[PDB]
Amino acid sequence: KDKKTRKLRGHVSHGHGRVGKHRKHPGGRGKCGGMAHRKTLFMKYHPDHFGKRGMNCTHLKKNARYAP
Amino acid sequence: MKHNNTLPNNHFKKTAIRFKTWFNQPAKKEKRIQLRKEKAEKMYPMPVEKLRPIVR
Amino acid sequence: MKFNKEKTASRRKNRKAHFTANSTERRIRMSSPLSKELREKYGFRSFPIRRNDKVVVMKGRFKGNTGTVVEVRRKMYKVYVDSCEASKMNGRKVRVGIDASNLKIIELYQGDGRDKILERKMNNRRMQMERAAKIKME
Amino acid sequence: LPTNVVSKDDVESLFFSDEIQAFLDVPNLIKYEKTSRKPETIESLNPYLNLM
Amino acid sequence: KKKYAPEIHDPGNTVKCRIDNARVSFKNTRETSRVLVNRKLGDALNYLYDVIKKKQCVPMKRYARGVGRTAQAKAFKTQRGRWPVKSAKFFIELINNLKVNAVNKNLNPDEMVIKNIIVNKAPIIPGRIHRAYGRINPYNSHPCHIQMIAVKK
Amino acid sequence: VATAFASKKYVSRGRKKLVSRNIYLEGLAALYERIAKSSANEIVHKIAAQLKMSRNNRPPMKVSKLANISEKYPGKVYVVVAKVLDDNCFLEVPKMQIVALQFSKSAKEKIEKAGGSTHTLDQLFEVAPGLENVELFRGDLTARKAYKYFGAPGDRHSRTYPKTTSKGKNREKRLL
RNA sequence: UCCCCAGCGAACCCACUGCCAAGGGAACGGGCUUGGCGCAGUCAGCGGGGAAAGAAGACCCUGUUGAGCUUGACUCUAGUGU
RNA sequence: GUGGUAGGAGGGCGCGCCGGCGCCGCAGAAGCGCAUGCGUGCGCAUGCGUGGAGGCACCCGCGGCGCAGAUCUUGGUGGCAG
RNA sequence: GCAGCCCGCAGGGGCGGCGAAAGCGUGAAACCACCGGGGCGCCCACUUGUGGGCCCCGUCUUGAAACACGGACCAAGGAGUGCAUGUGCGCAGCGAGUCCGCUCCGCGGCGCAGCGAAGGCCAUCGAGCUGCGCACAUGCGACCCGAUAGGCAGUGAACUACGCC
RNA sequence: AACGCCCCGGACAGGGCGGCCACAGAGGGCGACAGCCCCGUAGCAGCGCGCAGCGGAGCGAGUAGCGCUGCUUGGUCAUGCA
RNA sequence: CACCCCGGUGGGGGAUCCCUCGGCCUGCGCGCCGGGCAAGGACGCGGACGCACGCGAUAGACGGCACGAUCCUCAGACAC
Ligand SMILES: [Mg+2]
Ligand SMILES: [Mg+2]
Ligand SMILES: [Mg+2]
Ligand SMILES: [Mg+2]
Ligand SMILES: [Mg+2]
Ligand SMILES: [Mg+2]
Ligand SMILES: [Mg+2]
Ligand SMILES: [Mg+2]
Ligand SMILES: [Mg+2]
Ligand SMILES: [Mg+2]
Ligand SMILES: [Mg+2]
Ligand SMILES: [Mg+2]
Ligand SMILES: [Mg+2]
Ligand SMILES: [Mg+2]
Ligand SMILES: [Mg+2]
Ligand SMILES: [Mg+2]
Ligand SMILES: [Mg+2]
Ligand SMILES: [Mg+2]
Ligand SMILES: [Mg+2]
Ligand SMILES: [Mg+2]
Ligand SMILES: [Mg+2]
Ligand SMILES: [Mg+2]
Ligand SMILES: [Mg+2]
Ligand SMILES: [Mg+2]
Ligand SMILES: [Mg+2]
Ligand SMILES: [Mg+2]
Ligand SMILES: [Mg+2]
Ligand SMILES: [Mg+2]
Ligand SMILES: [Mg+2]
Ligand SMILES: [Mg+2]
Ligand SMILES: [Mg+2]
Ligand SMILES: [Mg+2]
Ligand SMILES: [Mg+2]
Ligand SMILES: [Mg+2]
Ligand SMILES: [Mg+2]
Ligand SMILES: [Mg+2]
Ligand SMILES: [Mg+2]
Ligand SMILES: [Mg+2]
Repeated sequence: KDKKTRKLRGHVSHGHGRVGKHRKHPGGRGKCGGMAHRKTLFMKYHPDHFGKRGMNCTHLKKNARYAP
Repeated sequence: MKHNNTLPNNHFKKTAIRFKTWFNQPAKKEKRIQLRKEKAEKMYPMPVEKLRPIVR
Repeated sequence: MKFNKEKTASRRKNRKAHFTANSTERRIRMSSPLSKELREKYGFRSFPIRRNDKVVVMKGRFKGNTGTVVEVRRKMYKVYVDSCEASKMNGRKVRVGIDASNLKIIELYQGDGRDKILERKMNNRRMQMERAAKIKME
Repeated sequence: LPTNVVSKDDVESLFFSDEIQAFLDVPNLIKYEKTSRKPETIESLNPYLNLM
Repeated sequence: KKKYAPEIHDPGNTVKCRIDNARVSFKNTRETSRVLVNRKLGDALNYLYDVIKKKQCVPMKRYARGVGRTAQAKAFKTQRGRWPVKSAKFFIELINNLKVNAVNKNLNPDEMVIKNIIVNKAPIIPGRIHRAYGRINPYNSHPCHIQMIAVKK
Repeated sequence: VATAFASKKYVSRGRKKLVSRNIYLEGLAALYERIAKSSANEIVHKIAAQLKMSRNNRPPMKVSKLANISEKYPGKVYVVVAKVLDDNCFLEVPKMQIVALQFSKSAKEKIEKAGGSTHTLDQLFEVAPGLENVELFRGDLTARKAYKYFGAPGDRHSRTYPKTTSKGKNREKRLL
């Protein structure tokens, strides 16, 4: 099938609403605001994103630890 | 960002990122075959490879 | 097909080579076929047309006329044959420019060393036919 | 070489094989009259209103 | 040859004349055209001589906003009239050209009546005027293409 | 909207039409649609609906899963409307007659080396003439890698895995 | 000067524009509703109206947009001194 | 069974070019103008005129693929205004 | 592809001339001249001039005919794309495997099983891999156009400021 | 290498008929669309001349490293650099 | 009468379509400046020569070699 743009020719506000809009970056760029305004996105879908777990191994070697 | 997805690790923030396209890839292959043939013709009896050991 | 990668089949480069041909190449591009009576003697298919060449017109308005070549003009690629003319308003008769591909040479001029140039193409054609005869023999 | 999901050719013709044809229940082929909604025709289908 | 605007029904009995890119005011020469149609060929001369002598005027009807009134425009049931001497002079040379074309065709120029006049806009000849505050505005002439056709009665 | 039966069950239509333009698969789907329109048998109605299903809605069967089935329903014709795959955990399988869409080449060899026979879904009414001793099976629909990540991993008692591309130690784990 | 003429000859501006009264309406209509009128569409005056034209309000507020500037702001820093 | 903004979905119309496949054209192609017809509609087909060398249909594939607006851009032209 | 004849000081005009034609291809629209026809701007109805219905579109807005903003007209141009990585769905090949395209030849990746920070534990167990397509998320100029700013590197005292000769 | 006749037309490269060449039917020109009119296209061609002698365990400092500092790096009680 | 609308003819303008010795992209090849005066510039150089392009007081083809009959606006040049 074709892309969605080929059906949105003719309609103002291509698919993004008149009152809303397609603005540049509302909410911020990337995954910022994970503790402020996208906290609901991180409490729901990535609750283990923030913080530290466990003992760091500086340069884990894959071939030495290979044991399938 | 909006939905449930893996967190994005896309590293195109630097405007200095280059791209190495591979349009020379079929052409380099025919150049590479031609040089190997010309090496074999330069050393006609001698093998084109060295004798190399078997190592673990 | 053309299997030589180093020559163009490009239309743009072939058209630019035709209109910006130099004068040595423009002489070759203004070749004209010989008669069958000339081709039994010389052997080659065509030869570059020259002044004082006898010519029969093969296409166009003057088709079937015979006359001598009185003017060749390499820029605009036009051969002007005697007795292929049109008058101006003031009665002045102008020779009409015919392309060399529309002319067939009846009698080749041989004066200004042209008999050497005809024999050089004739002998190289004869020599190259001998090599291709030996190669197909072997 | 690729394996097809069917063995025979023209598998819709398998419908007329007697192995399938014996298996079938009898379909309803009764062609009904087109219904009418106008009150004179549907009184005329059951003309027993005037009997009382 | 260049075609004329109106239809010629009897080319034996009609004459035509032309001037292209005539350096006249188009709006002035449109208005004097509309008062020259359906006139006898010699009567159109005597009218245009009176325009130059300012005895009769040219009624300005379409291109007329701001034109001052005159008593001579009462003849044409208007008030706005003018005396476009240059367009009157261009038409005199054309009507004189109609008379010589009539005698070249052996028709009586006293019998010809001007049937059609088409005054077309010519391309604009550009010019500049210097203005206040360092601005440059166009100062263009608006020439005209004129066609006349006269038929005998 | 669904069809009822004498056994008070419903078999829904599924897709109105299959999206696959496999001409032979839609020949199979149109065939069983024609049988199901003139039959009260629910197995034909379930096969007709499952033939139009997507690849994700037709999860595959191993021969080890059909082997454990064959102890539960011995001597029957096992019908799967999926691809039957092989288990290299199991060197040989019981003898069983399996009617499926596709068989992998390894699965087809173990069934035949057991003495059993593989058949396609158009051969069903020759293998079982009155459609007798036919046992129709589905694979596990939720045994798919996408079902680990459905839902939200940060809900109250959710066992949803977090969406991550990493397999390292610094990947997101489930907080249970 | 204007005004009238010969010749020359722009720009601003321009959704579209018969004119009123009241009403309704985004609460001050040229268009709607209901009434009152006027219409040969020309010349000159004129500044009531077009909430006239100028100019993405300079006032005010908002912006997680600034800049100039100040200091008891925060973090630094040339300089002086040890 | 039939309203519909924001919005989502489906099926088509249209454009440049592609791989094919049916064809057409100096006895006049595209384009254009005016007509007639078809079409719910996007649009399509024909006639006549012009034009003077290419083009059409369908199936496929690629996409810088459809405009009334952006104080849009560029060009042209009006009214204003003799 | 001309200047013959008549007219004009001339530019030129008219009868002509060359050529298949065009006469520096085609020649749309805005717009204009003249001529011809007709007078709702649109929709409906019919016996065509009457009646009935219609405020200016776009837009933001709770609400626009608005005394809200943009729009004189017309042509042409003109705005969700590309890549990367995901996810979901559909399709496709094979399937405990799968992936040609780095290369002259992947035991490289993912999957066949997970848990824990780790020591350690290890199943009662599970279809995937790859491609194609769309939607969507993110990074990128990121639908198009738009700041005031900030920086880096340069150029100017012909205006003007001051000082010197 | 290999093309003639007829029709239409201002002109044949068009149409019709009949051939021909092809290791050449890529492309361009020629008064319309040319394998055979032209330019082209496919196709076809190699070799020679040189190389000699006399030490071989020589070894690396304002460095490495450490301390401090500044920069840098994925480099983490320091990766690099100063 | 003006005004408006529709058509015809003529204007007006340059859209459309067709064309394209141009661009763009990719691949390959080359990869060679300079006191032996470079890059760049200035000024000059044609019978009639402004621009462009060419050129350097040997100044709009000087020599060698190859080519072989035209160049052209006029005048002329040309198998020496
Ligand atoms: Mg919007
Ligand atoms: Mg949307
Ligand atoms: Mg809001
Ligand atoms: Mg906070
Ligand atoms: Mg006045
Ligand atoms: Mg000034
Ligand atoms: Mg005046
Ligand atoms: Mg009022
Ligand atoms: Mg009223
Ligand atoms: Mg007034
Ligand atoms: Mg006022
Ligand atoms: Mg503002
Ligand atoms: Mg805020
Ligand atoms: Mg609806
Ligand atoms: Mg909508
Ligand atoms: Mg087309
Ligand atoms: Mg079409
Ligand atoms: Mg676009
Ligand atoms: Mg537009
Ligand atoms: Mg719009
Ligand atoms: Mg104007
Ligand atoms: Mg033209
Ligand atoms: Mg709203
Ligand atoms: Mg409001
Ligand atoms: Mg509105
Ligand atoms: Mg108001
Ligand atoms: Mg405005
Ligand atoms: Mg457009
Ligand atoms: Mg995006
Ligand atoms: Mg900007
Ligand atoms: Mg800053
Ligand atoms: Mg600076
Ligand atoms: Mg040191
Ligand atoms: Mg009109
Ligand atoms: Mg242009
Ligand atoms: Mg390049
Ligand atoms: Mg020098
Ligand atoms: Mg010389």
